[PDB]
Parts: sequence; structure tokens; C-alpha cells
Amino acid sequence: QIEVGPGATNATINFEAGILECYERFSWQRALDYPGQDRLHRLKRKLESRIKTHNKSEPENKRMSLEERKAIGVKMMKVLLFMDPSAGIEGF
Amino acid sequence: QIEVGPGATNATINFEAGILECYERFSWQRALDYPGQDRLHRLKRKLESRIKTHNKSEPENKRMSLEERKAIGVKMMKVLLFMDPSAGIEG
Amino acid sequence: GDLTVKMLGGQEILVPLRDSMTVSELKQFIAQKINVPAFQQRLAHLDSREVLQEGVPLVLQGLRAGSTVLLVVQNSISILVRNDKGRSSPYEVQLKQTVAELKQQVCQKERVQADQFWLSFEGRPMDDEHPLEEYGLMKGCTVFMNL
Amino acid sequence: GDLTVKMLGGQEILVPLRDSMTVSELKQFIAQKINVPAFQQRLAHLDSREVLQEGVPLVLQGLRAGSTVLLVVQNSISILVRNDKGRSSPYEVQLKQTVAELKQQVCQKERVQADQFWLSFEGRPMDDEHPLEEYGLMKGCTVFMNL
Repeated sequence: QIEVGPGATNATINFEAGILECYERFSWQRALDYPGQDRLHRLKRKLESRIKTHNKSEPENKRMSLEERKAIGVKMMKVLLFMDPSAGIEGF
Repeated sequence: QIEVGPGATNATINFEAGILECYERFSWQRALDYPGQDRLHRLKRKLESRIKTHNKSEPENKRMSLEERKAIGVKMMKVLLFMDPSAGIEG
Repeated sequence: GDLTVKMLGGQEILVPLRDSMTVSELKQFIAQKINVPAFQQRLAHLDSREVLQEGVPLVLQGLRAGSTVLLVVQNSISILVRNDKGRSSPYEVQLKQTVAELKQQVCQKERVQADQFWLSFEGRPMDDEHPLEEYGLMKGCTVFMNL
Repeated sequence: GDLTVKMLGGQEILVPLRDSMTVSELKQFIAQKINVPAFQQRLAHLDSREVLQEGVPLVLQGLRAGSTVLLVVQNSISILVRNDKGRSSPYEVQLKQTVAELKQQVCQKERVQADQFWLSFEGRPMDDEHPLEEYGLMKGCTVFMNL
């Protein structure tokens, strides 16, 4: 659905990268239940394979590890949640 | 595993509700790829069945629908992203 | 010149705008290009992350040939709220924005504190924690300031 | 009196403070009762949203029998960076934080400017803009300072 173009795959990699960082932080509060903890780890592994297949078909100058993809993920999450583009790294 | 107490099933309900609302807001930007859109829909269905089965075993005084769980979901997401409890409220 | 509006999903929308057009004209432009109404659009600089000021031409806000603008779409709406003196005032809000921030919004918008008044829709008092979809607000409708 | 500490998974810890008790003491009590060290703990007033001040008794910050405090746990690990003379010095670092920030921590920890050195792990240079997780630091692992 919608009108999604190319490069939505890259932005979904990144978006989910931040979803995972969110589950991680959540779990630190001993608040992620057991099925959800396995949901977290399944997310991590299938994300890492999506990232290596993706990075290979991209410029090495734009080839990013999971851990840098998760910084972009948190940034687009903070802009969605505060519906401010001014929250990417300027809104607090 | 990590050891969680009671009420982790509930707070996981709410957390994944906010996860859903994040997606939804995402796909409005025509940014959710096709496998991910379907990930959105599977998440929503599996969440509502979790919400009714869970809500049956809770007081009517604390029985919340999906759309009101998603709002707590956002409130816990903002504290997780900014690692501040001071982002739950008008911050 | 040529300005690129980038959206979260990687789309870029190259508004050729030299001019001295305001941001209403920019939101209008892009709104024609991707079928999203001006009111559903929040905008900011790509690096300056500051949300653009309306009254000012974009040439003043240091936008130049090849600049970059971030576009976020928010399925929200426009409404009026009218005060004790009877004058209406427009407000765009998010359906999931709760009446609490709409209150605090008309606070400094008008010039009062938040701790005094109800706020009502169709002679229905609105409850501070509850969001606005609760009270079925549509395009352009009207909310009441209850002293 | 007695004060409630709530966490995102519905835990609530009931810490009783009486006299002049300090937030350091609070963090320590909750640390014993939950096996999470006091530094990995960020606490804030439930709704007053003001993050509490350290050296001051909680009873000044309007905390009282019945109040509620929210605890969010931030995870970090302890590492060592060693200097040119060879002395490891510890540091508590967050994996998402940037290197620059560790770099800025080693500056004032060892009184130097940050314009002077590399900062390397597994003899791999560490780029100021990347986060530390990129390099997979672990508990008690050792980062190098290269003038």
C-alpha cells in the first residue's frame, strides 16, 4: 500500500534498527516478557542478514553496520513520536 | 533470558502497542517497505488478540483497549529514546 | 534555484523555488506534488533541525540553491477555538494530541494559564488526559473556552 | 514515611526514607533490592518531570510519604582507557554515546586537549562521530590513547 518508492527498503532497515534499540532499552527494565524477549532476538538476527544483503548492493561509502543503523532509527523515531523534525537531535 | 516479574506481559502489551503506532506513523511517509507493512498488520492482529485475552484477566477498573494502550506505548517510547523519565510528560 | 524536500522514506521532491515565496507557498507546492494537504505537513531544515517560520520568506532563513528541507506528514487537522471574548482562533492539532497540550497551546496563544478553564466540544466538557479523536472533531469545527 | 519507585515493567519498590536522606542513598537502597547499580539508574519525579538534584535531601524536593518516583535504567559498562605512560584509568560508558564523548571524558579525567590523540580499540582507529557499540567494547576491555 501507500505509494512507497525505492529506498523505502533502506529506511525500513533503519527504522527497524531503532525499533530493536527500543526493545533493548525496554528489556533493561526487566519489563520485556519472555515471548517478547525471543521476539527481540529474532528481530536482531533477521535484521543483521537483511543488512548484509543490503549493504553489499550499495556503495561502500553508504554501507552501515547494524549499530550505526540504530542511531538513524532512533532519530526517525524521535521525529515520528514528537511529530517534529526538530526532534531528530535538536528537540528534547 | 532476562528475569521479569509480573506485569511484564502487560507492559509488553503496551510497549508493542506503541511500536505499532510508530509503524503506522512511519508508513504515512510512504516509507514502510512491503514486507514491513505486512509486519505492521501481523503485529496489529496478534496484539488485539493478546489484548482481549489479557484484558479478560484484569479488573474492569484497569481494562484498556488497543488505542488507549498505544498511547502509553508512546509515553514509554519517549522515555526510552531520550532515556529521561522527564519526556513522559509535556517535554 | 533548486530546493530538495526529503521525506523519511528517502523520497526527494525538487521544488525549484528561487523567488521570495513564503512557506505557505512551499507546503502548497509540495502538497500538489504528493497529494498531502498543506495542513498535514511539518517542515524543518535538514541540519538546522529548526522548524521554519511562517511569516518569513525562505530566502531569509538561509535557504539557498541546493538546500535541504525535511518533510514529516502528520494525519492531523485544523480547527477553531473561541475564547470568552467571543473571537475565534485557528489551531492545527493532532488527533492523538491530547486536550492537555491544546489547552497549554491556547494558553500562550491567547495569554492565560491552563489551570482555570474547561474546554468543550458540542457542549461536552473535555477531559485533560483524553485525546481529541475521543471527541470526534472534524475539519474546521469549533471548540469552546469555558472560563 | 514511605516512597514508591515505579518502573516500566510495573515493578514498584517501596523505599522508606525518614530524615535527611539523599538521592544517592535512594539509588543505593533500590540498587540492593533490584541488582542494578546506582549509576545505571536515572530517577525522576513522577509528574513534576524535574530530574532530582543529587547532594540535596529528597525531602526538600517535595518528596513525602505517598509520593512516587519513576526509575529508568540505563545500561552501561565499565572500561579502561590507558594513557601514554601506560596507566589504565576506569570509565563508565554508554554504548550509544559517541566516542567524542569518551574522548571528552578522558580529556578532563587526565587534563589534556582533545585535539591531540587518536582513540583506538583492537588497534582499530575510532571515528569521533560513530558510537562505541560500533567497536564492540565489553566489560573491563581496554581502549588506547594515541597522541
